[PDB]
Amino acid sequence: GPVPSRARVYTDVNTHRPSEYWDYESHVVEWGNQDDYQLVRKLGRGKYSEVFEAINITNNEKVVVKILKPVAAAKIKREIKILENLRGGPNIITLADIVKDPVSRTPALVFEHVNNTDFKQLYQTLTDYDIRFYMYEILKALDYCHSMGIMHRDVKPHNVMIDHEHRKLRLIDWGLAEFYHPGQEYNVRVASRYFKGPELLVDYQMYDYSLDMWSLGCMLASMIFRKEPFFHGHDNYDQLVRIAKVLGTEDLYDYIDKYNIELDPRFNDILGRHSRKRWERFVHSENQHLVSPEALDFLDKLLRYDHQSRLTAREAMEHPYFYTV
Ligand SMILES: O=C(O)/C=C/c1ccc(O)cc1
Repeated sequence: GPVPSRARVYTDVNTHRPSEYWDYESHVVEWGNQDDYQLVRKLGRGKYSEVFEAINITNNEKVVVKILKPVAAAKIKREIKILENLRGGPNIITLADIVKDPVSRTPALVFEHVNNTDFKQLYQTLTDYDIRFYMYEILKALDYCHSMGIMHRDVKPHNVMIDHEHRKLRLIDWGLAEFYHPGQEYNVRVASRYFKGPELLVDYQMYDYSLDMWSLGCMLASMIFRKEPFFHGHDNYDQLVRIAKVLGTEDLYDYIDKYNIELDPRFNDILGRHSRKRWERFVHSENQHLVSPEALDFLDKLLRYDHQSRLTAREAMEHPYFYTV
């Protein structure tokens, strides 16, 4: 069957640490006072939760309350443990408290407040310098969680909270985050469609932190080319076809051959034959000021089929693209 794969960085961070750090199931949750928080307005609902803008009435400070919908016991424990392990880390959303919601009866996570400006209005405004700056801020969060044995698995614009006025950035929603264990097979049903790495799209289960780097490359390509999303698939199968019309089919077949992966036969009548496109093909008069040889070289090293051949978050911070910043 498929050839096994290992991360080329932070491979053994979890195996050396004690069981308490990564075994979230055995984690004991130290509850806080639900009454300390007063719900002001609903900010959004999600697939697994409802997010509220709130006020901690002890210190009169704005907070964010994330009330978890009844989904699974294990997922909830995992999110708490990952947030507690990454608390204080560069650009990681700070878990201020864990209270039990009186209505829902499920736990409600309390976070610090970040004055985010809508990505739809923010992506249409970023300068070349800002893309670089914010990309470097995301990279700090990605290298920190990866160094700590954690892969986010849901990197997208909506999971990046930007206080553009204070030039603050937070990587949020660690609900899909998982502990990396070498050789462990994971669920390919992670991340949002447009940011799904080819490993997810081909059903390759032995993936790692490099999955976050492909997702970051998708975000980069959307920002520098002013094309939202960059790879616009109608479904999970058309998603792979979208990647293939840019990266080519030969490198896709080379990748599936390397890991001895069997592609779903449904791809035979839709995948076609595609040559790899040169990046300057997506450059035009409305995005050219955001594009540079450094931007294209950096993007080219993120958007690789082979999860093993992608830049790691630390190498990505070393890129000439970040010299200006
Ligand atoms: O961790 C999370 O899922 C949510 C954190 C968050 C913080 C500020 C917001 O405006 C929205 C969500």
